[PDB]
Amino acid sequence: RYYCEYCHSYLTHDTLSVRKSHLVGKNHLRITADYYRNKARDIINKHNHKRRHIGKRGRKERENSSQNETLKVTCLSNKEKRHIMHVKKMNQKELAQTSIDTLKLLYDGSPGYSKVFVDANRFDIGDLVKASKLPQRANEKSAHHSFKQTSRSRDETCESNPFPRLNNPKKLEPPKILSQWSNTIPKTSIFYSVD
Amino acid sequence: RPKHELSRAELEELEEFEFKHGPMSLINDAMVTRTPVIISLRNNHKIIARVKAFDRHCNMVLENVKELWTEKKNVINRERFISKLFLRGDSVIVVLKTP
Amino acid sequence: MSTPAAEQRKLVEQLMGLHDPKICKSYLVGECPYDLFQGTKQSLGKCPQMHLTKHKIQYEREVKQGKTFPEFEREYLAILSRFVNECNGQISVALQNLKHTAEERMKIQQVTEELDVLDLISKRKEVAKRVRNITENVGQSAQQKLQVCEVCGAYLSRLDTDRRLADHFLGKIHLGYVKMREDYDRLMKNNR
Amino acid sequence: MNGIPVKLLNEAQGHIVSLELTTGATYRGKLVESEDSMNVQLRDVIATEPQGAVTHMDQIFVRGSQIKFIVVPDLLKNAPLFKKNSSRPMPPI
Amino acid sequence: MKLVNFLKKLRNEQVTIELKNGTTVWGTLQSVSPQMNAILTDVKLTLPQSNGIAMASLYLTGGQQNIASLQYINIRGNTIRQIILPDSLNLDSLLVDQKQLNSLRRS
Amino acid sequence: SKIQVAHSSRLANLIDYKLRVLTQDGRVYIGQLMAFDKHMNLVLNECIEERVPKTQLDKLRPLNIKVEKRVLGLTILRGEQILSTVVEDKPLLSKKERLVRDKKEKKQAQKQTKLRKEKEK
RNA sequence: ACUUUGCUCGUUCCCGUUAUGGGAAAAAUUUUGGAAGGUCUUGGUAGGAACGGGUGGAUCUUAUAAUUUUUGAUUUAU
RNA sequence: UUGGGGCCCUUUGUUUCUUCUGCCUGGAGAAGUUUGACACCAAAUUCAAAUUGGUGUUAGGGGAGCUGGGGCCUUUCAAAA
RNA sequence: AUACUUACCUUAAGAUAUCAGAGGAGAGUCCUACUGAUCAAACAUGCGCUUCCAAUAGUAGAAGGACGUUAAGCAUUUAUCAUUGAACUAUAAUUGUUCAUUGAAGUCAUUGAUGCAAACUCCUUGGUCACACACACAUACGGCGCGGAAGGCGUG
RNA sequence: UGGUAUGUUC
Repeated sequence: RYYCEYCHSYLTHDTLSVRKSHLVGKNHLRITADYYRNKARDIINKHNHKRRHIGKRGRKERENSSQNETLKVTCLSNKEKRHIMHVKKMNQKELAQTSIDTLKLLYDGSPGYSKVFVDANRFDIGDLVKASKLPQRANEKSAHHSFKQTSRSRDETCESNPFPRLNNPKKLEPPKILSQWSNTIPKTSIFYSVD
Repeated sequence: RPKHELSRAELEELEEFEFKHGPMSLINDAMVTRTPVIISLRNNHKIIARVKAFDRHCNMVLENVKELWTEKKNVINRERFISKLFLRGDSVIVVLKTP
Repeated sequence: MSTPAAEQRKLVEQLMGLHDPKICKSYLVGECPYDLFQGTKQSLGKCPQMHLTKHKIQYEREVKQGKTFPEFEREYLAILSRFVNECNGQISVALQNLKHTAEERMKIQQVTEELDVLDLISKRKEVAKRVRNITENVGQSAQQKLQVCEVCGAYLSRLDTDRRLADHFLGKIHLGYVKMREDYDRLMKNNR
Repeated sequence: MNGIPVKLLNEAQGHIVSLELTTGATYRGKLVESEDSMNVQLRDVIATEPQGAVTHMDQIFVRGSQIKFIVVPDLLKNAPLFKKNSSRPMPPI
Repeated sequence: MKLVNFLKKLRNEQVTIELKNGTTVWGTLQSVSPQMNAILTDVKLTLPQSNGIAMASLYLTGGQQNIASLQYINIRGNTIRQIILPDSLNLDSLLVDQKQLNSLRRS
Repeated sequence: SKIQVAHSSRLANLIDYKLRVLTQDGRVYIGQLMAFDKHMNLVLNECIEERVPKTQLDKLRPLNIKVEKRVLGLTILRGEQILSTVVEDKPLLSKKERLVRDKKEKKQAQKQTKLRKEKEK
């Protein structure tokens, strides 16, 4: 007999063909991915604080510290700290999910763009891309998307697209700035830019 | 005959029958006639001792053990008298019985 | 078994004239139908005749250079013809069940009520009523939308994509039955 | 029957693991499909021989008795196989 | 007729164990698995007169400061070469083989 | 190391202890066990593998010994090529805190079974 | 050992009498076990008992002393 | 109830049982608590919103009542000198 | 979520501590809210028991490390073979010396590897606890405070 | 006498 600890589903006598097919089906994938995400979120979010050790402080430290100054404590209400911590959590997860993708879109017209950056004609890890296609045995998963594939083959040479400026490129993205410190940008530019 | 299809809980009788009338005739003769045997082991530890018990794994209890080995550098023989010993059948190369 | 040594001992004991009823002739020629449906839902149980690998190797060595036996081939042809007749009867029963499901009482009553109201401007109204009746018939047929497999006699689907169909064709039942159809067609081409 | 460690080895399928062999050669790659007998198959394999050199295999398959150990990723630190008092929701008859 | 049940009757016995690596282990027995995975406490272990692998295995167990004194050691079955029992114990009473006596009475 | 390992404990009782397990080579693995089996296959959390070099072995033969430590993290070690296991360091939380944690796990598991019985109805 | 007759010493009380006997308790006191009360300290306070399993997980035996751990090719020697 | 003095506030979401209001001229107020409630993750339904699958929490200290056990003292019964 | 099709499979067994005695069931076996003894588990409980628990009358320090710095620190050791050409020491598949054509793989590492040794900095842990800044001891030390962590022994 | 996974309609 076999029991899945993730899906909480039982099974018959332990056949490798059934157990292999169980770890491919979509319900086990959803339950396993959600369980790993929640356990990682719990071990990040668990603030294991140190146990405090307070000793009887010295006399001259008390005459020095109680005479210098008294600082002001800031504090906020419940909805304010809840909204601020929710914005900080979405900022932490969008920084953990993002990555710099300037070299992919900056060498887009390079003659070896179809041999390294296409990520399907790659030599060492291209067989891993060509192996598991997620073959979409549902007809709705193949009939949902109606856009182009734009699969760049390896055999694209330098004869195609000879002049990269006549074929309309994209203007590069500006360096993004922090929205909390966006009020200190120089409002006057150096040169006159139109449109 | 296959081992799994013989019977249930009667394999001990066949094991005793193989003990009485098989390759175990020398370990049986040494424990009933208290004769000393010489067991050569896989690390040159030759044991002269009397057999006290028999096991399926050839795990043997030995009494009045006189063991001897040889250090080769130069050539010396080092011996030791051990009263009680429980020897594993993994280490046993061979068992010789004297008449 | 729990140990692989007993499995290897079983393989040795089942691996080590020739015209005897104990030897399965359908397995002696090859691809016994009691072997191709061992553990599936269409299982016949257990073959009463014994199967052996040494006799199969001797038959392969004899059919390579020595000779051939037409009696075992005729017995395998008769067994394949009986199994093909049973599968054709099952496929005819499935086709009759599909025809009975397409001709149910309430479905034919609804179709007759739609066609009774189906009767330039009158031709356009009749074409719109015929299109509405065709849409109602498509909605009635889409409640099951189960076709009939032309070879193995199972159920298929038209709106289903080719990947799930290719997963359907790679089974023990379909591979065994296509092999039995190939053997039956080869024996009918050799006999006729 | 099987036990917790072989279930943990079957748990981390499709992840970057690192084996060490009994000879001293350390493999590292993505686990294709583990088995109950620990005869494990790896892909994008980088290998270090006991002599010291580093090479790269595409698709390796090592037998379970010639394995010193294997390193699973750290997110399997928290697994339901490690739970001691996990009850069982009504096994079938 | 496995003699591991003979060692299961040897709790709180102050024995020595020579391993296949060559280490002599002096300590009291606490428990032993039926697969002969024996646990010991109040242990000192010594590699006599060499094997550098055995010297590494002797030192890298904590508590060296070549007699190494350790509090608790579990020993696997296939690493046990031989075990020496104290001579004061009576082997005629501990090898009664009550399971073998019940098997003989069941015959 | 004044730990005073338990006098009548076995592998079910030694769980979550910082073991110092010895192998046939002497490649000592230090880490917390979290599971075992009949073949004594041990998973090891935050594990480190320490060895001694061949040049240090001459100094070790009859002081400071420079061991080579590599970090394995969470590994799973087989029971074939191991020799002996000891208990090196005690865990963080105590026996009473593990008892309260086990009671909380039992109450949470009973609540989960009540939730499965409520969802089944 | 029972039994009787008198002497002597003697725990406590009475009487013939403060020599000494007679009668009674055959006692005051020490220990163990059981019943009750008071005081000091600690844990628990919402589940528990019985039965039923083509129940789940652990432990033992045999398959299993033969290539997958656990019944050995890891003391590097001819 | 007020006032003074000493320490702590890392409780870093300013008590972390939860929700809401709210705080350093202060340390608070209201509600609820195991077939329930709270917070979060993932998704297709083309904002938000709603649905489904899971994860984690429901705490700490003191007091009245009941009960189990350990030690001392007192009363009574049975047995042995 | 209901209804249907398809792909795979449909189960190694026996038992739940041991010994002695009495009774019952047609030499052997089973049962006793049957009796004595040993052992195991759980919950309490005590042993002038065993080990540990970090200054604040200061700006420290105990344990484990740095996969940290000085540090390319100091002292040593290696960084391919074969055929031939112009000389050649020469028992080798010209090994040795200088230069080159060609032939098979060809770890990176020489700021590399091993040994030695000091200093600085930073991480995880604690009772950073209650009274006092005190004249005890050959039977060597009044272990006769509130606890916590690990363990031994004993009782119910 | 059943289980796991997948694809359509409400």
